[PDB]
Amino acid sequence: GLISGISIIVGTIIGSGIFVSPKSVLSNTEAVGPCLIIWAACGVLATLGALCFAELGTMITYLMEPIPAYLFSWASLIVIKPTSFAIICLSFSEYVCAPFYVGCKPPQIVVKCLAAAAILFISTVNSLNIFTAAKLVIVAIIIISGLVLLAGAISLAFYNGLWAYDGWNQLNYITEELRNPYRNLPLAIIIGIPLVTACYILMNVSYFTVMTATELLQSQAVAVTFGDRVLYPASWIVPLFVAFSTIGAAPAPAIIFYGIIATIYIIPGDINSLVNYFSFAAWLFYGLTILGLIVIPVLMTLISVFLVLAPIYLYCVLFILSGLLFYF
Repeated sequence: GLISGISIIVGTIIGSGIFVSPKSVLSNTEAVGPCLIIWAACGVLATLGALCFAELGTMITYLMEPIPAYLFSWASLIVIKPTSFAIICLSFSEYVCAPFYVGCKPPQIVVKCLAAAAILFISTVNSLNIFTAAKLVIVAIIIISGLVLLAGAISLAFYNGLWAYDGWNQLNYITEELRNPYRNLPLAIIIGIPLVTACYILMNVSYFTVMTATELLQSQAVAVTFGDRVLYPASWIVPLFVAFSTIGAAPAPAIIFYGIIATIYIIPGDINSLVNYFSFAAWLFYGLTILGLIVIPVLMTLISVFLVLAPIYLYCVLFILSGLLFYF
């Protein structure tokens, strides 16, 4: 009942963004303490957002909001779904060819063609539970193995930190068929998302006790370097499981259109230039969704407008704010 809903919520939240985010979130904070503080802030922000969506999605059942709705429909077809589809494939590419280049980083040409090949493969397969189980093993191993050896620039940290919390806005869509949403859906979020937040904090401190702060910047795949410095004899299980589960997390005309325009997103943009490109448009419409409810919400709105006006990206406002307004 309740534990099943909690497990389902945890499963759709812990994605392939916990071992890709720290490298980009430490390059902006340049510290360890502020990094964990930003991670906890992102966790509590995702918790509040999911708790608000649990009360906004079960009362109006695009469905939450004319022109704004059209913009959301237009943005979710170019810069939201295809961009997030390319980030998952870029994360899989930078992790399956990382052990091959031990001493030095992999070439940019190799990771792009390998990511493009991964895009065309799953787009063809989809046009015709094992991933979740293997994904939780790495998160459990890194946390457990981390404890046996233990005892402007502020807006980009939120963008990279909130990418790990991907799926907090679609929780009420797959949780209204379990039990009564009276005191079960808001209860499974107020203790389910913070449980992932504490899980992410316990996973981030496992990196700082093995490798120092300066080694995290020059490491594209932070999990493959943690797998050889702790589990030296068995070091191939980390880059294999996180890659076998990443490819799983990633309608014939809809899949083809989502795989064609996603290939042109990895050519001029790296894995870091796309997280701040997707989280910009995503949180822009998230703030409009919270603002639509008002017209927790007093804080969700004041923190969402700051996450958008602080970086102001130039190649994004002419696609979501100019592309459809000429069509409408």
